[PDB]
Amino acid sequence: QVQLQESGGGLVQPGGSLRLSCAASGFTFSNYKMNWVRQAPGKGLEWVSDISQSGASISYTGSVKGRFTISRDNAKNTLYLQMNSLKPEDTAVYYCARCPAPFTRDCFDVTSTTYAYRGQGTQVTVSSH
Amino acid sequence: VMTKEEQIFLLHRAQAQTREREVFDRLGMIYTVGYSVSLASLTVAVLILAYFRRLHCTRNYIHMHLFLSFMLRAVSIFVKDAVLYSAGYAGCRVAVTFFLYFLATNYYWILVEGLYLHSLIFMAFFSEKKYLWGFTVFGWGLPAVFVAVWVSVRATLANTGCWDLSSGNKKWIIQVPILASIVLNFILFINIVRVLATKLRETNTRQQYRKLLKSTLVLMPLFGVHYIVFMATPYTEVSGTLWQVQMHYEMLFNSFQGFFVAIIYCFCNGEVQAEIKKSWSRWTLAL
Amino acid sequence: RVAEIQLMHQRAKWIQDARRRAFLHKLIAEIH
Amino acid sequence: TASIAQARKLVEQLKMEANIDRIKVSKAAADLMAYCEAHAKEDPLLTPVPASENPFR
Amino acid sequence: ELDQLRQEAEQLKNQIRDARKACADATLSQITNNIDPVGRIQMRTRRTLRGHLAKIYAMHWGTDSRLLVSASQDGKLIIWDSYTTNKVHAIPLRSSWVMTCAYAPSGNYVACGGLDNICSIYNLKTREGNVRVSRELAGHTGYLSCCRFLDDNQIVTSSGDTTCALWDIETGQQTTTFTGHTGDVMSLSLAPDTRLFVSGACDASAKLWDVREGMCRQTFTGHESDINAICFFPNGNAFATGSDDATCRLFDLRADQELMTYSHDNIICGITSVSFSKSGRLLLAGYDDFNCNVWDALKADRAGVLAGHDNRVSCLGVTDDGMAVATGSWDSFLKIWNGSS
Amino acid sequence: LSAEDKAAVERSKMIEKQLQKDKQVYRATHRLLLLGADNSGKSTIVKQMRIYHVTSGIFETKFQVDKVNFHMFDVGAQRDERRKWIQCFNDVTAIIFVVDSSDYNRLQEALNDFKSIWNNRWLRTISVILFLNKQDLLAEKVLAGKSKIEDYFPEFARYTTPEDATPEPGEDPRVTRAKYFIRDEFLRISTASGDGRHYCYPHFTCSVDTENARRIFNDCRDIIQRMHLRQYELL
Repeated sequence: QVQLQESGGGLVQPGGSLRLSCAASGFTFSNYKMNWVRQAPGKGLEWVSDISQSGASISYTGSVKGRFTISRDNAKNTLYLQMNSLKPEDTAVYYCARCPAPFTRDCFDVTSTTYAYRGQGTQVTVSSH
Repeated sequence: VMTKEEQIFLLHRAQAQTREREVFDRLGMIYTVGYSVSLASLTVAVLILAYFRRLHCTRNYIHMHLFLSFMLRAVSIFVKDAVLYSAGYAGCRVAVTFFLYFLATNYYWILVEGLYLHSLIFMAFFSEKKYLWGFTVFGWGLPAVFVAVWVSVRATLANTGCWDLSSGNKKWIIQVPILASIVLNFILFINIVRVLATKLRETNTRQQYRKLLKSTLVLMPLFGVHYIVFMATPYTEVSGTLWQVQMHYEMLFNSFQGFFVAIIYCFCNGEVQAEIKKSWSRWTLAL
Repeated sequence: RVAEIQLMHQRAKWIQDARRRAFLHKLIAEIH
Repeated sequence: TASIAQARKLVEQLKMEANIDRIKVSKAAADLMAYCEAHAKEDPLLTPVPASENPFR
Repeated sequence: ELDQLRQEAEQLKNQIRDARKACADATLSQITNNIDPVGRIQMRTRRTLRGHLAKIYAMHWGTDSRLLVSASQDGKLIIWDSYTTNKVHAIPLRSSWVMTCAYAPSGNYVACGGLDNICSIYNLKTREGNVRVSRELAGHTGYLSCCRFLDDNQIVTSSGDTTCALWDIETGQQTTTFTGHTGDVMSLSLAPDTRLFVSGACDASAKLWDVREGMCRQTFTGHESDINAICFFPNGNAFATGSDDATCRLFDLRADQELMTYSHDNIICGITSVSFSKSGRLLLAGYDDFNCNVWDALKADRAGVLAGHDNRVSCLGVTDDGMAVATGSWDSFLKIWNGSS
Repeated sequence: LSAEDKAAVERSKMIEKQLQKDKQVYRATHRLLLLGADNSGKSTIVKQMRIYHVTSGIFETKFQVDKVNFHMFDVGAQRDERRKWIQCFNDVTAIIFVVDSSDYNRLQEALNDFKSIWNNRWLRTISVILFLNKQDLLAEKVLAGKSKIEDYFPEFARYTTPEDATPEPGEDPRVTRAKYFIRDEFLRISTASGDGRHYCYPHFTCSVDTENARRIFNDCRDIIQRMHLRQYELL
């Protein structure tokens, strides 16, 4: 069964650093493109960044370009998202999404409301106390 | 002129009592070789096109008709060469009539190719393709008319000796309709290139120009551009640089036009190559 | 100008002229 | 929201699926093999029929 | 509250996995090594059904193995006489985006549906002899992906709204509703006794449902991508599923786990249709690489290759008597393949 | 030949001629697929093109331009997931993708949707008629100055107006700069892949002008021309 386990999150001071880890099982990690999708409170799912099978092509959205780093380890089947210089608006539930078909470049509906091939996600809240 | 000098010369006398043939043979040899190669390539192309049902299309139907016209022209030229070289026999006139008819059909089928392309680019917008049937009437029916009338004129005006010898301006009954196909189609070619360039200008980069050059080259044999090189030339003696260059150009290019078209539009066609590769793969796997 | 038809007419005229010249040369051989 | 109801329904479905009389995989594989062997002679695709009885001449 | 429910569900899934591992003493490949291999199967085309204006999306065989119904995305539903290649019927469709078609076991009704979300059922034995829209079924909020007749009065239809429904023809209402899939349901397969049916969705899972009751019985998650086709085994105790992961999987209703996996390194394209012959020894699967592969159900090897379609194979069917195999494709041509001795 | 077989052959011939007439009708008509987000003005465009003419699942609108019939199909009651049914539109004449130019926050979602449509395996041979809808709203938002595109897209800071731009004579330079930035953002994705097998036609639509359908007609013509140019290998 396809399942993704996310770790990393919680309260983080603004301007700090954080790391999100995704563990994949039940499928060949090396044959699918990986995406990160965040859902802010009061808003819908939005695409953040994506990395291909071999990591040759890496893309980010406009809001996080130059700030987040996405990497993958095929041997460990682990997806890493290093976020630095966080903002209060960046608080959201983060999920990892998999391409519906292998050897496919277009992630057609990885941002769907009830997309099956995604993990439970983790809360990332950027607040100052 | 002819061997009727006997009458006048003998009557008057009793009352008072190699380079040219070498050039002709060289031209005959070169155009025979070119037309034989073109005929072989075009019959191979016809067999290939008729083999695969995927290739069956209106464009390929027009291409098949053009190839058949070229093959018939080559066969008629060979038959005329056999009959005339090495006398008002009926078969002798029939061979020349068939040669002229097949030449006219080849020219008008080149014109039909040009007209079909122009209609596809300008006139065939969101419409049916029934006009192909009309093109068939244009392909064979129209050349058969003005030639046959000419034959009737040739049967009613002089009817002396073989018809391969000019007997005034009656040959223009056949030449003038052909020359128009030489001119008008050429104009269409230019127009196509223009809009082709526009298409490139609408898609973009210097490489576009390069593509246009290629888009010109493969377009040249189909439209018969080389004719316009020597279309406007009056009668000339069998000697001189102009006549020799004109013959060595026209005969060679006309002989090799069918070969070039068969290579470009059938042998080098992407769909035909893909079909050949698929058929070869299926045959190898099955065997 | 159609090259094929022009060449055919020129060759027919050349054949007729060659026949006439051959007859003239055969006759002038006996006459001269 | 309906997340709690959906989770409860999923748990109930998993409980229903857990209480089933499962059997050994070897027995199922043997049954499939026996079924394939028994009807092997009745499969025209597996054993081609002569063209005389074939309606696709 | 949600966390406790999720933990309980995870514990139940782990218990089910442990039970499946415990009951999996041996695999099919281990004990099928002693059977004679089928060998290189060769088939030839006997008929070529042409006349569709656009791509063929689905087809279904009748119980007589002579009349076959095919649907094209140009708005046409053609019923052909397979033996004599004649077109028995040509029904125009109000919606031109039909994705599936079904032939009634009695042959008096033909059903179709698609992006219009309406199941249109047409008669073939009218008093005047002209076909017309007998009934229209509405209620699905997603595209109609598959439909199959159980009798002349009830029809099972799967839609893209992750829902299946048993409809009554006489009343035109959903008699039964089957829910539980998270992804769009792509196909369904009726059991020989028609009491149960299996449905595959885009969530890499297949579910077994009781027609008379209406709850899911068994769930399978062997595949890693969307399941595009599913077909019941002839004995009714197993089924096969094809997915976009270029791998077919055989699941047993008793073992409750995958038994055999069919895949190859040279195959990387998706799987569109799957069907078993009468014996169940051969599994025919259509692929996106313009050819169909026939695999040995026990040996899991490429027994045969059928390469006679210009475009991707969209549908495949096997007659009840198993005399020939019909394969549709997007190249508007329906090829009938048969073997020769 | 048997009498029953002869009758079957006769009815088959009748069905064949009916199918020939149906094919003649079908070839003349051109099928188009309408796509866009909820905020996009798809409904207004459909209503205008219906009134001017020059549960449900899918909606069909038939309009005639220069004696050419076009059937535009709009997605009705369907789920958010669309990776499966979109394959049904692999042979449509064109895809009219309408984008709300005044939605900055959801502009990235529109870009991702356009990229997915362009890079789809079964949609590689289908051209897209891109409509940047709601130009007046975008102009008003730019003139207001409360919201800046630089926050959503930092690269807009270094962006410059193309030399080939042809703005309206009475148009604010910032408005045309922003609209051409959006157009170039779409065109970069469009030219990122395709290898010339299909093309994109960006247009600026006000959701009320009557010329839009005409534009589509023109675009269709171009596609047809290019299709023929792809048959002769001239491109």
